[PDB]
Amino acid sequence: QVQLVQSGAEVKKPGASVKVSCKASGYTFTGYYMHWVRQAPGQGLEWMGWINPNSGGTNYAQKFQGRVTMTRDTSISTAYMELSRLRSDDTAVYYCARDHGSRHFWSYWGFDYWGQGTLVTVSSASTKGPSVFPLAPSGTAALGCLVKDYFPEPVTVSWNSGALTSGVHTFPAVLQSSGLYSLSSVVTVPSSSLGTQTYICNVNHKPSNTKVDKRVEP
Amino acid sequence: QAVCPGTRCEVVMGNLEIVLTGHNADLSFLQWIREVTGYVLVAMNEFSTLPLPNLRVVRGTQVYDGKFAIFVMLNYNTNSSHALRQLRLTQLTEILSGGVYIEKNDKLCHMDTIDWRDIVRDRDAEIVVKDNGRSCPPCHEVCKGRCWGPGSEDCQTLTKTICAPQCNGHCFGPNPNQCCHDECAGGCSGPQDTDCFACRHFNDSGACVPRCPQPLVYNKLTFQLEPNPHTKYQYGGVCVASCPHNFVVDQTSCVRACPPDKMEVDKNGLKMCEPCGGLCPKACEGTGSGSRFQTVDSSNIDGFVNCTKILGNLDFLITGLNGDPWHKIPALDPEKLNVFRTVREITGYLNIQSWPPHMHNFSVFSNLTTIGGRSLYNRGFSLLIMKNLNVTSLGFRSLKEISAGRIYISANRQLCYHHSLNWTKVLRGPTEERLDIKHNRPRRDCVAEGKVCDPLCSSGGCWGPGPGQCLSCRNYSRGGVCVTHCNFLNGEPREFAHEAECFSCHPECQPMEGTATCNGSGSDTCAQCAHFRDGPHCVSSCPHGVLGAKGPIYKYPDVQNECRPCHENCTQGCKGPELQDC
Amino acid sequence: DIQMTQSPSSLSASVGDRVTITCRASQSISSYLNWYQQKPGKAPKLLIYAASSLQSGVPSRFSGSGSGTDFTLTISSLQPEDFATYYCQQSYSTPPTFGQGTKVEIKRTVAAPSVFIFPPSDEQLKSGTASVVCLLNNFYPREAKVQWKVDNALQSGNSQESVTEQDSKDSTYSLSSTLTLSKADYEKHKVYACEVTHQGLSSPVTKSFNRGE
Ligand SMILES: *[C@@H]1O[C@H](CO)[C@@H](O[C@@H]2O[C@H](CO)[C@@H](O[C@@H]3O[C@H](CO)[C@@H](O)[C@H](O)[C@@H]3O)[C@H](O)[C@H]2NC(C)=O)[C@H](O)[C@H]1NC(C)=O
Ligand SMILES: *[C@@H]1O[C@H](CO)[C@@H](O)[C@H](O)[C@H]1NC(C)=O
Ligand SMILES: *[C@@H]1O[C@H](CO)[C@@H](O)[C@H](O)[C@H]1NC(C)=O
Ligand SMILES: *[C@@H]1O[C@H](CO)[C@@H](O)[C@H](O)[C@H]1NC(C)=O
Ligand SMILES: *[C@@H]1O[C@H](CO)[C@@H](O)[C@H](O)[C@H]1NC(C)=O
Ligand SMILES: *[C@@H]1O[C@H](CO)[C@@H](O)[C@H](O)[C@H]1NC(C)=O
Ligand SMILES: *[C@@H]1O[C@H](CO)[C@@H](O)[C@H](O)[C@H]1NC(C)=O
Ligand SMILES: *[C@@H]1O[C@H](CO)[C@@H](O)[C@H](O)[C@H]1NC(C)=O
Repeated sequence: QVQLVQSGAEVKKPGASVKVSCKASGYTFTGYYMHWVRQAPGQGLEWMGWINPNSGGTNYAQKFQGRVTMTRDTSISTAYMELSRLRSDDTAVYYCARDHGSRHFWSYWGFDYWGQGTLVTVSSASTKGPSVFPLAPSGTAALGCLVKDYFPEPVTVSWNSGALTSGVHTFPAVLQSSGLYSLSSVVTVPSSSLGTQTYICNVNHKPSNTKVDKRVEP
Repeated sequence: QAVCPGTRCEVVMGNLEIVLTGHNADLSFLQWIREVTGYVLVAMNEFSTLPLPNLRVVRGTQVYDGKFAIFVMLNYNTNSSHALRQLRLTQLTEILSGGVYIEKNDKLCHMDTIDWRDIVRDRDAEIVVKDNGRSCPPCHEVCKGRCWGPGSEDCQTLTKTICAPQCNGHCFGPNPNQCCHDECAGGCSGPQDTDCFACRHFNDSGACVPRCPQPLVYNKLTFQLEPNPHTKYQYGGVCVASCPHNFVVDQTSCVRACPPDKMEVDKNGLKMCEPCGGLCPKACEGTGSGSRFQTVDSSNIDGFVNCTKILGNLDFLITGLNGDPWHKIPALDPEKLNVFRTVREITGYLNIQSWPPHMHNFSVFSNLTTIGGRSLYNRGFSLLIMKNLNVTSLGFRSLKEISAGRIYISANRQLCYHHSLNWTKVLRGPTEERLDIKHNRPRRDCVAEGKVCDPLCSSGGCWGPGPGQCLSCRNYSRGGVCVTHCNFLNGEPREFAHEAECFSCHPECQPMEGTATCNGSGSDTCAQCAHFRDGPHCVSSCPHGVLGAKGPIYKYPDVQNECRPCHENCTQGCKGPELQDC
Repeated sequence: DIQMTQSPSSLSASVGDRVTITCRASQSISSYLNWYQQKPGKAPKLLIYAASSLQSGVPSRFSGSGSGTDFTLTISSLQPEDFATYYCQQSYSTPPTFGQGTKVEIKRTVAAPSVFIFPPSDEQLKSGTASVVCLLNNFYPREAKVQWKVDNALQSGNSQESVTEQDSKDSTYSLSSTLTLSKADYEKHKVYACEVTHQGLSSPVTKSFNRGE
């Protein structure tokens, strides 16, 4: 089957360069053009450029033309896009998409197959581990944890190592003015069990190699 | 319009045949009829009276049963209350050819009293009237036993006249003083041309004439042919000033459709069609979305011949040219492409994706000038030329307007001459991102091989090499081809200029050596005449029988070759001003 | 760049309705317009290309129409798998352009939020920061209003909110407003409270607490 696999997430500082790959498999790599589209968090889509994987011809957008170099490697069927001259507004999820037409002039530039998406976070902040602070309750009780001040996304929060899943709400991380993310994860439980069962939230921050547990008592 | 075809109306072009019509039909729309060209046929009818109070002549250009121009028979029913009783022809006069056959009409009266030798002009034409009306009352006493009905106003007859052998067959009396006019088909009431009952040729405002007023009348003030404000055209045997509203003029006569060598044109109200300047226009089907064919192939190319305006589009795909061996098709013969040299306008677009390798130029589209772009082949392109690899130049030497759309010319790795083109001059409107020209032959290569626009072209550009490929010239031009000079002071044709385009002088100008020959196209612009001078105009021969307003005008040549009108009493013309020269 | 305009921005419709989103082009773009579906956090899916042509795999309820400027993506009888965000893409100009995106949401009856307030933990006070959390759980519609009152004093520029997507079953949102303060400010005033204004509430509900109590 047709499947596009991209590289892992990257974290860059303002001014560096990032070269995201897009490994293709399941079709004639040189038969269809490769499009690159980015999406800022909670924003629309933005087309950057396509590459002819057979001749090597490029066609960058006017906004990015001058600091984007997209290439090809037909020996392994892989397309690369190198965006240099990075800014804080370049933080987005960069997808690679395939043109649905072998003969490009009659193609309608519709993207039938996409990659999984590569997150590229560009900020002046440094990699910092999260601080876990409990939120104790005050019939039906509500408790949760507060993952405050970390960088960069993403974190994985699970209660009782995945044992408790009913009523768990993990809010999206909000970006503070300091450049770090704040995140809350609340769960509703019966007030009868409040005191007879142990509730522990488990936070894992891969970029800083931080694994922290935390009990939550009234 | 007083004229109506045969097979409200005064003249009948054809046969007037009235059969099977009921008894209660309003026959009053036949009240104004005056003349009928063909024959008159009345049978199997059930009405009581025929009313023709204004009918005067039945010319009978066609006889029925090979003998009769009037044929009335069996106009009654067997067991109902409907039958013919009277023929009310109180003003009928003459029949030009054929006889009269009236038989088996149960209650038709008064036909035995009227003498038939008067109306029919053929003496030995068969005239038989038997077994018709029965108990018919006598004719009225005022009428002397010669009437069409019991009324006192329905009795003409008379008209019978003998003749002197001088007038032969057309006369109004026996004396040698009583010959009818020359333009009279039968009898007359007087020697004049306005007294005759029917005309040999044409009736104009009451008179019989040989021909209707000509469109052109010689004017002795202008010494030249001049339009005539009192013209009339030919519609059958009647001169009219304007053809029927649906009709069109051919030369001097009216016709429903102009012959295929002329095209219907409107000239300030009057609609006449002139001869086409070579060949006449014709619209043909297009090609692509909206047509029957995906491409132009060997199975549709013959239908584009002699076409002038393509209502649609043209697709030149590889499958149509190279054939399709999967679905049995003959490959198109390339030399048949020359059938597109007649195309002038394309309503929508032009798509070319493959072209024969031996043809390096699209010269088969020379006379093409307009691409409307009302429909687009692909993406917003009214013109698409791609992946044509063995093509040198365009060759659209008369292409001037691409009304709307965009233009695609790419991947033509051997195309030149297109680099310096002022595309604002052809495509109308914005040039903001409406041009797609890439991957062709680089400028660096075309200039080195000597394939740029010819220096005789303006700042706009050119479609190819040579003079006849410029958009606009830097000086002069002739026949859609740029030049350095017209043939002013010498040359094969002595020519003049009008807004930087050479036109041939009038043939009657004398070729002048070292000085200008003519100012314009007319013969009033020559500096000196080659043969004769008719006033300010140069003519081949002096007026010798031209038709004027007061009469025919005859003139004689001078020793200095200037025509002057001869005296008022020559007839055969003149070789001089004296009476001895007529 | 032929900027696309999608309408409406948001849409609330239930299962079984006929919905209709409109993508308007700035200039005439013939018939070169595509449609896409994007599950939240997942890669976009191609629905309709060439204005009307349906991509293989997409059900028959998805249909596109229109040409030139006004295009329309019409799907009949909404299905649970079809609640996501939809974008239109133009392929007429050399730079492609996407729309702002329509987000269809599950229609639901008005549900009131379960308001909870959380004082800052002692482990957080040792760091020198205080974060007060006001929770709005399992409510509908999406718009809420959270105002903080520190001793009946209105606060601004120091609190942030976060909303979750519609739940897959009861289709209700959840919002949390966090007030970030220094320990010096938190040790000044006694009474803290968040005022919640929602459609599901008969009158703005306020949950209060005192420092240490
Ligand atoms: C050529 O055609 C014109 C028009 O069809 C003819 O003009 C007509 O001339 C006749 C006289 O010969 C006029 O007839 C008169 O009509 C009254 C009834 O209105 C009738 O009672 C009189 O006894 C008389 O016959 C007629 O009015 C007149 N038509 C018009 C429209 O003015 C002309 O006679 C034709 N010439 C030839 C040679 O056929
Ligand atoms: C004629 O009509 C009468 C009555 O209308 C009818 O009795 C008779 O049979 C008819 N005869 C013919 C020959 O039509
Ligand atoms: C096109 O018109 C010309 C007019 O002279 C005629 O000779 C020729 O046969 C026509 N073409 C065809 C294919 O009939
Ligand atoms: C087309 O152009 C040629 C000149 O090559 C000319 O002889 C011919 O008369 C033109 N055809 C028409 C219909 O004008
Ligand atoms: C155009 O075609 C004619 C065909 O005879 C040829 O003689 C001429 O060289 C060609 N010109 C170009 C520029 O291809
Ligand atoms: C043009 O035709 C010649 C045939 O003699 C061929 O050898 C050549 O490759 C062709 N050129 C292209 C670009 O196809
Ligand atoms: C041709 O191009 C020149 C600029 O080089 C421009 O001034 C002129 O208007 C153009 N011609 C037309 C007909 O627009
Ligand atoms: C006409 O030709 C002369 C000499 O060839 C040249 O100087 C002049 O510029 C030309 N006319 C125009 C309008 O350029």
